[PDB]
Amino acid sequence: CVTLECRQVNEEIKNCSFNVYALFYRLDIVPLEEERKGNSSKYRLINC
Amino acid sequence: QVVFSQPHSVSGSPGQTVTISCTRSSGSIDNEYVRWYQQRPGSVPTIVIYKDNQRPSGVPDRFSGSIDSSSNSASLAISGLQSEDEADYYCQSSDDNFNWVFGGGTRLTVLRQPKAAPSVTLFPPSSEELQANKATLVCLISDFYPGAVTVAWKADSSPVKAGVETTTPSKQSNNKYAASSYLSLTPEQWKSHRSYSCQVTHEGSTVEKTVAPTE
Amino acid sequence: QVQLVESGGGLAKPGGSLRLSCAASGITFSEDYMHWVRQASGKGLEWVSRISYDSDNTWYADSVKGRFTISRENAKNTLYLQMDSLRAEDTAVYYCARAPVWTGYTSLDVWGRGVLVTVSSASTKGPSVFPLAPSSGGTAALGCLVKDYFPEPVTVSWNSGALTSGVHTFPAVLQSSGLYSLSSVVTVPSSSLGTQTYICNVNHKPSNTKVDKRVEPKS
Ligand SMILES: *[C@@H]1O[C@H](CO)[C@@H](O)[C@H](O)[C@H]1NC(C)=O
Ligand SMILES: *[C@@H]1O[C@H](CO)[C@@H](O)[C@H](O)[C@H]1NC(C)=O
Repeated sequence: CVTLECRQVNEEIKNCSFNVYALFYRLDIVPLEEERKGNSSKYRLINC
Repeated sequence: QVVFSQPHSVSGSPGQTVTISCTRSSGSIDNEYVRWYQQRPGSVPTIVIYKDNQRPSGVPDRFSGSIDSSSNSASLAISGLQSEDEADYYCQSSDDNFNWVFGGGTRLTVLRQPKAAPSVTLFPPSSEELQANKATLVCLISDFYPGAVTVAWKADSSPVKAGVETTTPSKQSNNKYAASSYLSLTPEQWKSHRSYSCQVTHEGSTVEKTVAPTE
Repeated sequence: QVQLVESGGGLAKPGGSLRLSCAASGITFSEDYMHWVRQASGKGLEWVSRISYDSDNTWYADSVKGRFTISRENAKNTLYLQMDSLRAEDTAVYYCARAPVWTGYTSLDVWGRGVLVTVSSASTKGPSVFPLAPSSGGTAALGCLVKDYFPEPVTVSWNSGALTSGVHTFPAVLQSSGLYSLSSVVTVPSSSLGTQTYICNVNHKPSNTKVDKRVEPKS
């Protein structure tokens, strides 16, 4: 599965980069680590 | 280390709005999410608020969280106070090393009975205990409301701040509060003063009882 | 639902070592961050440690770093806390808790029932029981002082349980000696004295001690 690095934008949407920045709905990604206020964290897609 | 400081106690009447603050001692409150937990008597904590102001499903809308950057603080507001809201509340965040940290906690009282001043009974050391070469003065404090008191011991007129142990007020069967305090002495200490006093302060008023070695 | 049941812990001496275990029911353990939180009697929650679902990342409170080690075994839905170099200030109820994906691993939604850990140099010892003799409302107070026992708990009843009105048994104090004391009081009618007898029944199971003490007015 590809890992995303996502953060709050400048439903809920996250600003994510792959592996160049795309906006994903929070419902379509799954945190891989604690989500952070004002910081990025890693996610995977809900399909994978 | 960082401290998240909360008021020790908050009180309100049913239907009122109460607020519980959480002040971060160092760094910025906005560096990390603030969470709030409720711990009712004898039960495990549950989430009230996470991610600063989000409520899990099932948490009533009368709970809300906010952040105030200018005071480096977070706040939990409870509107329409209900009896079941009587609980301890803890904020929670994390520090510069990414360790989680709880606030000191706040005991929330929902005021629901008449104000009652404490009844104080001071027991001198028993004959049996003195024959065992020990001496304990026992100050029992009962039937008061709200459930907060401070206790002060005196030998004659002078404060005694050694050998004192005091319990936190707990509920009686009749739903009033009680507390106890102990002054441990030597038999010679006991016999060498004209009197001892337990002084109990409740809501600004002081109740005093005195015993004297000359039974 | 997910339920967390702690086991292990118990009593140990300063410098000793204990292991806590937590068994999780349900289906989410392999994706959950798992935490330990402790709470001393009458004190606030203190966060201890957490471990990622894949065991690759762990964190520890400054107060326990270097002395505690958190670990997990996902195939058995079990969380561990290895507690070495124990200190008296580690005495507390320890809770297993889950930080699940739905919170973003940010909050503890499910908590265990807790397991007590007591760190003390004191040896098992039964209490001495002393009477607290009674002196408008026609109301007097009498009681029993239960001094210098270890470990907790002690139980007190009055007149073998027949007397319950006005009865209050206080929580224990922990003295510098390392030993506990408590008292039990009962408020009675001033008229009952002389005709009615009052006995406090004290039980300290850890020491196999049972004491019945008659509390008589004094003079
Ligand atoms: C998302 O992040 C990229 C990189 O910082 C930035 O160029 C873009 O404007 C951002 N968009 C939003 C909506 O935050
Ligand atoms: C983000 O992470 C950095 C480094 O981990 C930390 O210093 C900071 O407080 C965090 N929060 C914000 C808002 O940057």
